Amino acid sequence: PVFQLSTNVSQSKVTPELLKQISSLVARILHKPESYVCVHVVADQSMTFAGTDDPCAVGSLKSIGGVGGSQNNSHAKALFALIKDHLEIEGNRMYIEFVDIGAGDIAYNGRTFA
Amino acid sequence: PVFQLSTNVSQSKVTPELLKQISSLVARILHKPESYVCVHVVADQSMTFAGTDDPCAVGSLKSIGGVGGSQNNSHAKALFALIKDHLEIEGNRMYIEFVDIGAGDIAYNGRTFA
Amino acid sequence: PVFQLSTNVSQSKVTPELLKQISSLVARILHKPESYVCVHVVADQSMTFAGTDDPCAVGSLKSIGGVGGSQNNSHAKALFALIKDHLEIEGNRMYIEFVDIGAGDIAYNGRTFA
Repeated sequence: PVFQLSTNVSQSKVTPELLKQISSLVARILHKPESYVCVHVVADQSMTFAGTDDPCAVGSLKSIGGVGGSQNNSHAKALFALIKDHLEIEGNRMYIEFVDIGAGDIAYNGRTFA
Repeated sequence: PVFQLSTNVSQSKVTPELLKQISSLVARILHKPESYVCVHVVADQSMTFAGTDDPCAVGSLKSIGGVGGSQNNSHAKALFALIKDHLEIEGNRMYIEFVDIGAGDIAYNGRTFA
Repeated sequence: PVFQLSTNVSQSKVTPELLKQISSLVARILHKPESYVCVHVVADQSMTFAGTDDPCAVGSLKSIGGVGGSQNNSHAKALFALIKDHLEIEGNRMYIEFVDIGAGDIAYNGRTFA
């Protein structure tokens, strides 16, 4: 399970503790061990949303399962909640994409999972 | 609708006006309100194309619909045209990926669209 | 064929020769001309794996075909091998995603391939 986020806010707000809290939350919402969670947050990007350069973000959560349907709604609410409290990005200027990956299409330690 | 572009050219060329013109163009070619368009351009990356570090770019346009078939051809011509005039990237060293997203697989303001 | 890699290791290790060796290897493992290969490596990112900020990486290989099934296993072994020798990332802290792209969904030089 991989969570990636791009934002135009300052790298000052992207603390190593934020990455930890994201990691923990992703493990919880996907019901997978945190030992497999990878988090990547990218700051101070050149980004617009709705034509303006005000604070915004685009992210994605990629997983083998756990990313289909109304579960994505509940999971979104939590991720949006965490990202705003820490990065102060309004919900109406952020997207998070949910991407289901096949076991044969992701390699860990040199081999696919299936 | 999200447009993302990575390039090895200097951040000097990535002006806030470029991002605006991209935003406008993406809204037009997808026939969606610009209020939902997010643009992300990343510059001065470590990239090769055809084995060389000359100017190049890889991008993607992700959307709920509007990204299938020969429409992608017309849309490509316009995006390639804009990116070259501003970033001076030859067409034969750029890729743009078109990615259809399901409504249940992208969250905005804390909830999916379906 | 596009190979992208994000890592928290220093940009010092991402030499222009590394990008060349990656390019060469991607051409070989996908059996496609290196003239179409694009490589993008991003360094010194804010990333955690398993909750820690030790060296880690996430990448993806996107291609029209050549990315399905047990072939992904053999290809992974080679990519993991190259990335570690040069970037010193342990296999158990790296993911590589394999993504099949439709010919109508990627544009080169202003037009899709189909």
